[PDB]
Amino acid sequence: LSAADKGNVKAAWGKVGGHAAEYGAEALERMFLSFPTTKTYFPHFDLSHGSAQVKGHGAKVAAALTKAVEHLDDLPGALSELSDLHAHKLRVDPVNFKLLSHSLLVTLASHLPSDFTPAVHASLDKFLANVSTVLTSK
Amino acid sequence: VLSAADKGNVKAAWGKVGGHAAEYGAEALERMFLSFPTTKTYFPHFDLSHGSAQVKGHGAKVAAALTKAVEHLDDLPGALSELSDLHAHKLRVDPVNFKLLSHSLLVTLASHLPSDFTPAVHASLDKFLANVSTVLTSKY
Amino acid sequence: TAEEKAAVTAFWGKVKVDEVGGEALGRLLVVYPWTQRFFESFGDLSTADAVMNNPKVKAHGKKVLDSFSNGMKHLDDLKGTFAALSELHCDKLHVDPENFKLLGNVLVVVLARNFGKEFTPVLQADFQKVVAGVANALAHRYH
Amino acid sequence: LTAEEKAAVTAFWGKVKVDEVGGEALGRLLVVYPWTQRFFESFGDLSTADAVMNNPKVKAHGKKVLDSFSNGMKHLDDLKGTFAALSELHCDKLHVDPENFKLLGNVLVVVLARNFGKEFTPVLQADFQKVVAGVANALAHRYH
Ligand code: HEM
Ligand code: HEM
Ligand code: HEM
Ligand code: HEM
Repeated sequence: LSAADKGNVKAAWGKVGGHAAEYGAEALERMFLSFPTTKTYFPHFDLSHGSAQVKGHGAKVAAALTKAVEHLDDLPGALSELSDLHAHKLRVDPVNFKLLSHSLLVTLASHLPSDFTPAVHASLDKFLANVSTVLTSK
Repeated sequence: VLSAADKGNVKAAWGKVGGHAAEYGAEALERMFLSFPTTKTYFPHFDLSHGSAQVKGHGAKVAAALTKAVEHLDDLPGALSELSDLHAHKLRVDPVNFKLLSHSLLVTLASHLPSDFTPAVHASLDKFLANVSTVLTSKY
Repeated sequence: TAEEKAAVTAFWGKVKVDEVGGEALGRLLVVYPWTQRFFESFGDLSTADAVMNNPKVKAHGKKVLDSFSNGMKHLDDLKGTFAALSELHCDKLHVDPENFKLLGNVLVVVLARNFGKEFTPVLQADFQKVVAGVANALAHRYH
Repeated sequence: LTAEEKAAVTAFWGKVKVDEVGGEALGRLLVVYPWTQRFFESFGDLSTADAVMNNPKVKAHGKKVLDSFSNGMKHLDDLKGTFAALSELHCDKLHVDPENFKLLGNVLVVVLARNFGKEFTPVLQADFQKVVAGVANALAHRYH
């Protein structure tokens, strides 16, 4: 991530604001509907629309992304805890992170149309790619 | 990033390569062109026949770049900063192609170093060839 | 399916291929810069604003979504609708089929930005099936 | 596969010790790409590389994967039908992402190269890269 990329990410996440958990839940609901194979990682969740488990998990996902935005210079240090979870414990297939990052970009573009510029789109794709690389590491 | 055990396996594997680096790098290219002919479109100016002086020479340049990366495992972005600009900005190589070249390199090394190409070294070299790819696909 | 087909076709009548096409192709060239390699004759692609304002990009992007609109009317024969385009992208342009999925994913993002709440998750999921089929039909000649 | 390419791949396949190559390929896939262990966590101890390569169920399942490969080697003009049943198992029941099919097909090539050395020529490898591509695609047919 370049200085211009970091600047776009911090700016875009500021417009998100208090809607992070709300957007993180939608991005999950978009993932599960568009890519049903991702459902196999949440067999204990009820994945119907309006499920409290999908709402709850979307908040934890958005909280993790906010932690990553505030620690853009040290993503491995800010996400070492979740990297151990998704790699050793959960063994999530790396293809799935591309599916979630796409679902997040679709959600952000849907709610922030005027701020979702091509320059920001490119920066957010590169941020979500770095976040994934950290979680797929180890 | 590469672990301390990863770096040791890479340094050991490349040590067994030794004076065959330029020779293995030319074979990996010839394997890539034969297995993945779409990669040829990046070298329209090259004679791509078997035993070509251009393919032989470029494989030596590729092998030398990998050697510089093995010797600078702690700073791959800095050691390959010039090559990252060339591949991403000047050439604009599709990132899928680096997976094909890495696979071709793994096949070349496994063919020539069977007893040393253990699963542990296989895992380390793949992790290594992927970091080099990420460095060269950075600055995109 | 039939109910998915009817919802996807009804939503497509509201899409202005003119703009959505030029934005989808421009965003592909910006977000995934290695695809500029195939459009270097289009001229200035050095900056984001240059790509988005490039007249040939806006013009080509309209044709891509027109080709997309043509596949929309043949959802039960995408392989035959794009058979000629598959040969062009595979035998002549040498575009890696991974990029078809990239463009289809950018198109979905462009639709989400231009329609907001109307681009529901259920509707997005149906459109992901289309862009997966279009990308597969365009990658048919590689197999 | 052309007639000449098909004749070269079939003749080389007669030398392949399927039991050894199959267990090594599936073992190396589990060591190099550890997220694939998620689908074989029933096999027992995969906690280290030597455990995976000496796990008796990994050597047994690899022979089955390469026998399926050998069965596909007899039907090079009909991979989609030979693997139609297997494509639906990995998709609708096992939920294996089709990216992993090419990952295993590529590991198999590396395993063939290590096991045969100079006789695994680049020309022969390209022919085998065609087969693993066709096999991986036939297994991913029931996803699309
Ligand atoms: C940027 C990408 C991602 C982020 C930031 C993220 C973040 C998180 C967080 C914060 C948790 C909760 C940890 C805890 O409560 O202790 C979690 C758990 C989990 N994640 Fe993700 N994740 C990402 C990608 C994925 C993907 C792509 C999948 C699967 C397709 C996945 C599957 C899971 C599962 C199954 C859990 C367990 C939750 C539970 O059992 O309650 N994650 N992740
Ligand atoms: C580990 C991966 C790679 C390494 C270490 C590498 C290294 C190099 C080096 C050292 C050069 C010559 C630079 C110079 O002469 O100053 C070069 C040039 C080039 N590379 Fe690569 N490269 C890699 C991957 C790739 C791939 C995957 C492709 C295409 C599929 C590619 C396409 C090219 C092209 C077209 C040139 C221009 C050569 C010429 O004009 O003579 N590179 N690369
Ligand atoms: C994914 C859906 C796509 C569709 C529906 C599509 C459709 C089309 C159409 C209709 C044309 C016009 C052909 C003609 O005028 O004869 C075209 C040309 C072209 N396409 Fe695509 N395309 C797609 C993806 C891509 C991608 C991903 C790339 C590159 C990364 C690409 C690169 C090109 C190029 C270079 C041309 C020729 C431009 C020129 O003549 O200067 N296409 N495509
Ligand atoms: C060329 C590629 C592949 C071929 C030919 C193949 C073939 C087969 C066959 C024949 C079986 C039946 C086993 C039996 O009946 O005992 C099977 C089962 C299975 N496959 Fe594959 N497979 C391939 C790739 C993969 C990959 C890449 C994965 C996971 C990453 C996978 C996961 C599984 C699992 C979990 C089972 C069931 C294990 C069990 O029965 O306990 N397969 N496969």
